[PDB]
Amino acid sequence: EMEKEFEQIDKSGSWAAIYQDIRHEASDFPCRVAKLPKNKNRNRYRDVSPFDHSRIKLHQEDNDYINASLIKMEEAQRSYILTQGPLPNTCGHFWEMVWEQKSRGVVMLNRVMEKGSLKCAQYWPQKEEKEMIFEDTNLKLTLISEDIKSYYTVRQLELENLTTQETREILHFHYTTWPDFGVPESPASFLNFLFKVRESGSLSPEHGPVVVHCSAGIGRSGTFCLADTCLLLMDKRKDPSSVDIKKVLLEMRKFRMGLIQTADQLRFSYLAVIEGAKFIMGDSSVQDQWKELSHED
Ligand SMILES: O=C(O)COc1c(Br)csc1C(=O)O
Repeated sequence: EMEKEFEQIDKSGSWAAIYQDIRHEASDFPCRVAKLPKNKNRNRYRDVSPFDHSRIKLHQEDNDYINASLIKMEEAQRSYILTQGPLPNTCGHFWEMVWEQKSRGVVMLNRVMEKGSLKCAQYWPQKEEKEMIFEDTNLKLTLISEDIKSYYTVRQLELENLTTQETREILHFHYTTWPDFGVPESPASFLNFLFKVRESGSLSPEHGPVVVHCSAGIGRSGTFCLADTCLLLMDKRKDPSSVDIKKVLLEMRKFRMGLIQTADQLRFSYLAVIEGAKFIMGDSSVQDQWKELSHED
């Protein structure tokens, strides 16, 4: 029982210990391709790399490397692609990945600039009249519309494969108030955002895996995915007590290193899941409440 465990950890204030225990037990697989000299400029962080076994391969003979991992949650039956914020030279690769993997949604949990630094390249058009063309991957990206809320923006984009001229609508979910190595304002604002992504159908199994990223693609992104998977597990069995949050995080860490970067992000994951469980078990009204408490208007 997560709610009981939560109260127990909070009482003894031992979140740091619990979190470090997960780190100690976390899987360790090679990241040789990511460490190849030719890919040095394709990585934003020297200490954050995708494992070779779960890395996303670009469909090109030249260089198929991109700092992105496929987190395939067998039991939950849902997959996510976690990646770093695209660099000025990997935006073409980023969209190539979105196209090849047939993703319908992209979840961004960081701002382009945080604490005075550029944590992510401006990989999407900010104005309808100024579309983007990635010559290296022969793709065109156009902003179709955007719905701006107080702490998050949802954009509708049109991605076109210039080679075949095929077109696809990509939904962009941009959470703009989640601090690096931080946590959301409240479980309410986080769940409100998560359900926005869910209600878009971007997580449907008929689409490719949703792409999730922050700056490094493990802290904030890890928190997002853990919460979602836990709620999904719980939902499939309609049994909140059947989910072991720590166990699921460890499973996720088999696919990408360092998912969830601080003990508080872990603690926030519990909070989010516990609160989200209310909706899963039939309390439809809580959704309206989260929307109100989030102050998105
Ligand atoms: O997402 C997070 O909470 C932390 O991710 C980050 C990691 Br790993 C290294 S730097 C960095 C950042 O956001 O600058």
